[PDB]
Amino acid sequence: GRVRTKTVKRASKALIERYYPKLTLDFQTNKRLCDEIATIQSKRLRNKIAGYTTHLMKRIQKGPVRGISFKLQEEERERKDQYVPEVSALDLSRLNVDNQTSDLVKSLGLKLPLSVINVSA
Amino acid sequence: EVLVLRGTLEGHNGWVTSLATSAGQPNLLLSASRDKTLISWKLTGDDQKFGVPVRSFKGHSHIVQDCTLTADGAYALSASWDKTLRLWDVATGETYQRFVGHKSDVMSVDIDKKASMIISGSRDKTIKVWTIKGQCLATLLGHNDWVSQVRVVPNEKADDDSVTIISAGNDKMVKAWNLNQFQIEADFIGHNSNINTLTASPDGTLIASAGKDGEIMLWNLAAKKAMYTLSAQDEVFSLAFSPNRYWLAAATATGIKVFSLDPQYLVDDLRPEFAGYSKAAEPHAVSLAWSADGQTLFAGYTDNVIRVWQVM
Amino acid sequence: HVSQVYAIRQAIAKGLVAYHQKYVDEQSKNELKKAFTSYDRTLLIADSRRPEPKKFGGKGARSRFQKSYR
Amino acid sequence: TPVTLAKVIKVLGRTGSRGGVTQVRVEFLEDTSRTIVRNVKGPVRENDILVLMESEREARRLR
Amino acid sequence: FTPVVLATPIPEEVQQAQTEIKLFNKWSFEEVEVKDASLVDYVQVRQPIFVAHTAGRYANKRFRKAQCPIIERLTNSLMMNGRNNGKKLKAVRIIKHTLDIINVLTDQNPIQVVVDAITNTGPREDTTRVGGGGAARRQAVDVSPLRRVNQAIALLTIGAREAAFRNIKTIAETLAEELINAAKGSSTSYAIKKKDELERVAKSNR
Amino acid sequence: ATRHVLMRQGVLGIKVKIMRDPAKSRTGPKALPDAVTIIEPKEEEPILAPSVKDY
RNA sequence: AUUGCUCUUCAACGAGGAAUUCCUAGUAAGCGCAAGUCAUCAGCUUGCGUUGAUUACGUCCCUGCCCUUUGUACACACCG
RNA sequence: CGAUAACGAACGAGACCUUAACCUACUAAAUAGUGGUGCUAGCAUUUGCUGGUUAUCCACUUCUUAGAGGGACUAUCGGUU
Ligand SMILES: [Mg+2]
Ligand SMILES: [Mg+2]
Ligand SMILES: [Mg+2]
Ligand SMILES: [Mg+2]
Ligand SMILES: [Mg+2]
Ligand SMILES: [Mg+2]
Repeated sequence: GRVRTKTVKRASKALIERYYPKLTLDFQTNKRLCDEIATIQSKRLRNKIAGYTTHLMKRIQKGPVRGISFKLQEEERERKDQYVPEVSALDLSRLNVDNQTSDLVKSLGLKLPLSVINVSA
Repeated sequence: EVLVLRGTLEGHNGWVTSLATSAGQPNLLLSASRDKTLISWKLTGDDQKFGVPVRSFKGHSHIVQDCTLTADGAYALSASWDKTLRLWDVATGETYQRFVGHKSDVMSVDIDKKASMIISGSRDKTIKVWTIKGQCLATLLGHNDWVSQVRVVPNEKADDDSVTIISAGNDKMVKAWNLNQFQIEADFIGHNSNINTLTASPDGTLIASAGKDGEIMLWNLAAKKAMYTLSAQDEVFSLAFSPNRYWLAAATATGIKVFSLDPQYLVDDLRPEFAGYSKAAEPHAVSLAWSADGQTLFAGYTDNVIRVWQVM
Repeated sequence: HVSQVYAIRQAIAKGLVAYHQKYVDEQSKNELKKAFTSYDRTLLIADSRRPEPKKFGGKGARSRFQKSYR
Repeated sequence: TPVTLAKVIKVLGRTGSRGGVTQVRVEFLEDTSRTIVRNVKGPVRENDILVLMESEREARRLR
Repeated sequence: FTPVVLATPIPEEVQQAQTEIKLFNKWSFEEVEVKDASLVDYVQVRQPIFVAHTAGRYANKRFRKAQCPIIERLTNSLMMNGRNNGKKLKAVRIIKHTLDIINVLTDQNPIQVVVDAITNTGPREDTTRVGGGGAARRQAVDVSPLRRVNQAIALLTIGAREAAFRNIKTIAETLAEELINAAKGSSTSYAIKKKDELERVAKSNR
Repeated sequence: ATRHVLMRQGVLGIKVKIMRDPAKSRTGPKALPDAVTIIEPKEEEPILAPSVKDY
């Protein structure tokens, strides 16, 4: 089995929180910039943290992965979220009601364009 | 004038990290790849199998990051991640001088116009300048993150003995260095991302630099002032100006967006067909090179093949 | 004896492919290499299977001597 | 004398008391679009071809 | 074919074998089409070998033995009953003599005799042990094509071994005759006799 | 370290184990094998205006 | 009869019942050598190479061990 | 991993250390080894073949050895959850 432990899976997600714009989808460049920017005592452990960090980035190209919260990522997700919908779904340019909605709005003291339909049991 | 895919070269097993050609032999092409070897190619013009390998250079223990060629094309220099440089003979292999003194990955190399001294940018945040015999004349500092690519500017004006270099690293700030007295001159501020590449035009007065942001950003080094910033809208790896036209090619992560700069339009948006690989990603070019005459555009991709593009 | 035979064949196959690498072009290298590597892969690559150390409690590396309960 | 050749399209899982027997779903080469569940004794992958000695039988599980 | 000479003289009959086809010690791997459509993809022919002793590593993954050549697997089952463990140069001599005997005794190709022999001695349906309580019960299940090839090689070689034991006949001439007897299919071959015996017990339990 | 104290009832064994701090080592490994520390990047503002300093 | 050598004498044993052990690739098995003990004595052990398979890439059926639920008048705890 | 009144860690597992496998990349070597050139032997005879030789000496590091390092992280692609 090749299931990674906490140390690999925990340091890598911490590393991505504060170094996401530097590092890439290539294990080699990844295994070089971690080697200066963090202290790992062994070469074998540096190779597994970088290898899982490369794996996590590819997951980040398609949607959000749980367990990371760095302020950048959600804000860019926040930015591309309007879609600027053509016309408001609530507005009918060309509204429908039951009888109880009709006497409700007559109780409120409002006059507004209404079409009454019976909604029966 | 429009680009069409003519053929492909297959000699490698790793990412073709750099291409280089020399004006003396338009049948030459030197390609450096991630399998720590270089291949020289005999450009035969054919419908299929356009260009054939003839010489392999082996001798670098870890990844060879780029290659440059001398003007006559007799000698080649290759910069590799094993903290060495190797000067090779294209005829007989049999490397003449091995340049050591960098303590980390060397990323880019460039020989002089007069083939006298040799600049080398590495990941140890230094730019070492070397003899043809192999001695590091200087160590050029002030550069916070590591250097990612260096090149020399082309002397086109008559009786300019002067040689100044350009450097780009991941500290988002590119520099100009006069190497006769070893000063720094220019600090082009303005990038917001890890700068992957930079290219001087054969005018010797323009420099385009481009990085992780997607801004292929343009500078006039004749006046030392910014010209404008183009937008490739994703991450970019290499740039090259055509030796004759007013043209610039750029290796985006989608494809090779190639730009005319005088009416400021991208011309083709060429994207080749791959017959597989569709789910994960299409493989993308990481290194492009024009010919001497500008007739052929070379591109090495990450699927370890080299695609060519022809003008009309 | 049979180990010496396999080391001989790998040495001459690699030696031929090394000769065409240095002197002859790279085209002759690849047709040479491909025909070798298609037929049998260990003509060029050494077999990585190494001896496994012996462990106390058995004659071999995996075998144990005999368990008896009564 | 009848035998039917049958191409395995989806291996289901291990059955039997010891675990040495696998449920597979086989498609007949001739008269396709007929599907059945059978027992296999040895190592099996998909796109293998069984020789069912008789086709009119279906096991589900071995208890 | 033109004979090339060089400073070390190389014998002419091995020199012919270089370009012409890369066939076996004496026999060709063409015209060696296996008949049954289940047992194909699990006998590995049409990639010819010169010698039946390949120091290959096939035991790592589950079905890599199906890429091992069928003449190699035949040799591998010969080095058994303990005293013969190891001794592969002993095995490939015997297989060479066995193939010579088959060719002399019937003119038809020896390895084609070997390939249809193992197709005959694959047991098609076989029984398994369900408990049932006290008295152990039988259930008839079907056999994998890989297991059928696996069983066939073992069934063939055990019969050669028990017949060439304590008997003037050498193991090579014994190994030929059951391989002939199975490939025609006779019920006088041990491998055929065992095969129908398993199927009758399976037929008893449906 | 291990000691045998000889009392009048019998021997009293005394074990002592001391874990020294890896940071104060000064000779060899300074940390445990699986200690990983990521250095905090110093955060700076985006420039949004291209300029050339000169000399 | 320490052990070694020569010659002679040349027994059981024709693959072993109920039972039962070890093992998933340079592994099992075959085959030797060195070292330890050692003045002498290896059919032993610790290692090392040499030659090198078949079968499987599963399961809880047997035997053990672990966990959950549950009952308890037990708690030196069912040998209660 | 996921569910989730739990979040975040510690010991043990893992990491670590030793060893075996790769390095025509570095540093080097009659206590390791080639190739030559001397001196010879035998056989041929063309321009070769195989040896012997310790004071012939000059260069070499592929193989041998161990220092420093590099390298694998299941990389890439496909499938299935
Ligand atoms: Mg006999
Ligand atoms: Mg039993
Ligand atoms: Mg033994
Ligand atoms: Mg009760
Ligand atoms: Mg009580
Ligand atoms: Mg699959």
